[PDB]
Amino acid sequence: GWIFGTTLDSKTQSLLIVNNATNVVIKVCEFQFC
Amino acid sequence: NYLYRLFRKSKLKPFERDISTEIYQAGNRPCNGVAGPNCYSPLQSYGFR
Repeated sequence: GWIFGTTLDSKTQSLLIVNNATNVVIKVCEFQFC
Repeated sequence: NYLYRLFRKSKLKPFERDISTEIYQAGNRPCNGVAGPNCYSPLQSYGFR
């Protein structure tokens, strides 16, 4: 998947897909990656 | 209880929301999270009477 956004403390999209139950979570919250 | 934004580095896209409250830098002096003479808080409250 891809984790589109900017200045990775605020906003940012997150496309985790292939859960093997076929789910396309495109949750858009505030995250902290790595 | 109602706020609005005054200072931002650029304009907005059509239908864009902004949540992050970072201290504005109006000059060459860095703010580093401290609202000094050239650093202002970006959210000012409405006054309703």
